[PDB]
Amino acid sequence: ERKLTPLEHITSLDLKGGIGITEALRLQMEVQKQLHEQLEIQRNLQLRIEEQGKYLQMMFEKQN
Amino acid sequence: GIGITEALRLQMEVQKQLHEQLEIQRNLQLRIEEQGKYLQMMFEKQNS
Amino acid sequence: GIGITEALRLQMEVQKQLHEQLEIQRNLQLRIEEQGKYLQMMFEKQNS
Amino acid sequence: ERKLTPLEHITSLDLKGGIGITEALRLQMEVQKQLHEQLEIQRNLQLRIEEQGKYLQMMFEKQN
Ligand SMILES: [Mg+2]
Ligand SMILES: [Mg+2]
Repeated sequence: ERKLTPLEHITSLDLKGGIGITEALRLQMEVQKQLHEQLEIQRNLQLRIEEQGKYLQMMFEKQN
Repeated sequence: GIGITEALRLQMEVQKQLHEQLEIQRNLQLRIEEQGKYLQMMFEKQNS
Repeated sequence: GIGITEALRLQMEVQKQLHEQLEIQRNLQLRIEEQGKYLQMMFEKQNS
Repeated sequence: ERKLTPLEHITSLDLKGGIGITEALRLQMEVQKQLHEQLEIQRNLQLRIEEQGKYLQMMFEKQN
């Protein structure tokens, strides 16, 4: 729901003034920061999932 | 190993981090769309 | 460098791969929930 | 919309038969395969985003 700011929203009026390219580059930094963040959550997820795996496997073998 | 309690905490944390990626991915997708129409407006300028 | 055409293709590919993560993340989240209630049923057995 | 199969859906009747743990471990393999897939798309996304970045920056400097 975090909607675009005017600095992020590329309008036709922005193009008639020649700032569409700079607004597109602004989006580039933000997008690429949000890939890094969502990548960092990936590594965290993969680490939290991996320890549930150890816990569940350690109990499966308690039955055995 | 880890307790049953710690196992539920990891469980609660995993669910919220999934919800967090969903929200980040919705934001990131909204911004990819803007670059989409910019490229299109510059492409559609290129044809005409 | 890359053409304007290749730039639009990367654009179209990025949007679909985002849509694909959304669908994978919805599947993965549904399965995390099942482990959630299993742990809870085993936890709620542990109290009683 | 890819809903759980009965092999994936852990019921109370599964617990009364002692197969909840194995179904939970089945979920573990699938979840962890889907983290790897969503991680692989991350790397692909980060690489496709990075080349739009080069293209947009190379045009910003053409104006200059
Ligand atoms: Mg604007
Ligand atoms: Mg079942």
